[PDB]
Amino acid sequence: ANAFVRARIDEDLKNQAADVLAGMGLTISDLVRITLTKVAREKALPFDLREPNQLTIQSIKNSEAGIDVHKAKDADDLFDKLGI
Amino acid sequence: NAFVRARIDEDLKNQAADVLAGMGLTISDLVRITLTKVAREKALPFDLREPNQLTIQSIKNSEAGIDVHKAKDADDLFDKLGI
Amino acid sequence: QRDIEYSGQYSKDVKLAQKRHKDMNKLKYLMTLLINNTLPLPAVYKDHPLQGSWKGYRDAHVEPDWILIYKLTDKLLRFERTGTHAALFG
Amino acid sequence: QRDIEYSGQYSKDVKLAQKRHKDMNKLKYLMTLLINNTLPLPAVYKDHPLQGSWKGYRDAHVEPDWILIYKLTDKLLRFERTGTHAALFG
Repeated sequence: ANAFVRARIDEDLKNQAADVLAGMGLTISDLVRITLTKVAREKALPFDLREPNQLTIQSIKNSEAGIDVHKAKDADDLFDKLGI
Repeated sequence: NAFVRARIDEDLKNQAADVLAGMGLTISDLVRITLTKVAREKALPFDLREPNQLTIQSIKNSEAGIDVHKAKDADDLFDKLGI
Repeated sequence: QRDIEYSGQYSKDVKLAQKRHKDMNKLKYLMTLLINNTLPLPAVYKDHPLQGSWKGYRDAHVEPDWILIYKLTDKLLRFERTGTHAALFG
Repeated sequence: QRDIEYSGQYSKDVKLAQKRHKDMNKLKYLMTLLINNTLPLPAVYKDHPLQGSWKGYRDAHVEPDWILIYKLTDKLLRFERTGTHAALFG
């Protein structure tokens, strides 16, 4: 019936997160239960937990500058150029 | 060395662990990632909980035309709300 | 030129925020951005669709724990609820 | 009609998905919806703005761990990256 989540964590991160949560009436354990409940129900992660990584950001920066960007006329042309 | 320790239902723990294992993660990875986001943003992640009963009741009433009020513009609205 | 509505619950939520001495200008300022179709909202409001399948309903943050729920369609803006995460989702 | 683009990184990511035996119809169908101006996307895609301050960039879920990152403006649709959370965010 009752299990425990046990997770190693930086003590300073833990203190800061606890302070943020305490302002809204939550404990860290409340946040763990709420988050896991959502994951179990949706079979997916909450949105936006991490920033895009270096490779993704580099692709966005290149594309925004017009570097290594390719055009397609429509879906068929696009799938053909991508080989899918 | 510190730890987060939280009591949890065993079936809930197992289901979450299964979802996470499919993405190469443990529950403890998700705990660290989620607490990092909370700490950095000073806010919760979006959409952790469904609207509660009161919120759902209000939406259901409003969609049905129950207890809905009109305002002509912002000044009229603030006037009607008493703000 | 959207029609403006508010729910009965919204008026109650606003009165409660007032009694807690919340800064009513912050809420008013957001409401005005919405009424004037000054969209998209500034990033600080963290504006997003409401969790669940409530079509056109959206969720903006006046503060990290002060939320506004509203419905937005081409023809209508309705102020639905406002309060803490606990009061709206808890 | 929006102009259609894809990044060099996008081409590598689709080749990798293909190599990993992913079901390419799920991705192609979503790409077609975007090309066809099907907005907002069906709710099952959990479509949302990309985390961070990248203007016009959005994030849709082909599967819970298969993400498509794309930029969408009135004039442009660009397919930017696709892959797992670990490949795109990790």
